[PDB]
Amino acid sequence: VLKDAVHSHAESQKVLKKVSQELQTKWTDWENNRGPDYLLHGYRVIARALQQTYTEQSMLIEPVPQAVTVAKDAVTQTVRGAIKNLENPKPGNDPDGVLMQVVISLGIEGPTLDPGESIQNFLETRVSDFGGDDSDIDYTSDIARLGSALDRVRENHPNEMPRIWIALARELGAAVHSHATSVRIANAGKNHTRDVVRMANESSRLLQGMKVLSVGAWANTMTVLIGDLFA
Repeated sequence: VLKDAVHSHAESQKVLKKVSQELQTKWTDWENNRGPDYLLHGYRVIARALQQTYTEQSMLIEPVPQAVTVAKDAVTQTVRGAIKNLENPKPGNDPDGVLMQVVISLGIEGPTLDPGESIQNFLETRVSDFGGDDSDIDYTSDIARLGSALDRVRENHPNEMPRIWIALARELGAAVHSHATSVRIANAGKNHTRDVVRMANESSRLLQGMKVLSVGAWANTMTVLIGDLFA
């Protein structure tokens, strides 16, 4: 390589760990001290990232196999399950957000995953990440249906994946907005929209920089933020 780029890669590795640590210290201070505003800034960042995959994947769109229609049906079914688990649980269960946390991770991170990792492996990894291995609900059939439908499309015709990301991102973005207003109204008298907007802009510029530097590092930091949302 150029000597020059090899030196810049090391400098980038150092900047990357500094930004990750600064993000997590900012978020721990904000969650600790700024209460509900922290959660609302979280939803704002998540909504922005979903809008990002919505627009970028919309740019990529240039007969369409049945596997695509099956994948679209699997994402609506699974997102429905995620929201039901979170906001209208069965009699005898408590609200559970991990399925929502994993499908949001998929909407945000899925388009930039390495081809070598299957969607099914991604989903299982993030169920583990969000503490879902010790839970009350079985996510097995939900994540199975999503993972198999999406991996069928990703193996047979990856160039068709945008149609799925688009539909996933759009629906999730709407669900986030609806849910954010519920949290916001629940905290009437304590909301500071100026601080939410500022916090969301700081977080987003640091996360976007991190994403250009290392998509896996960005995805792990995003996992931390998403873990604080959806109860």
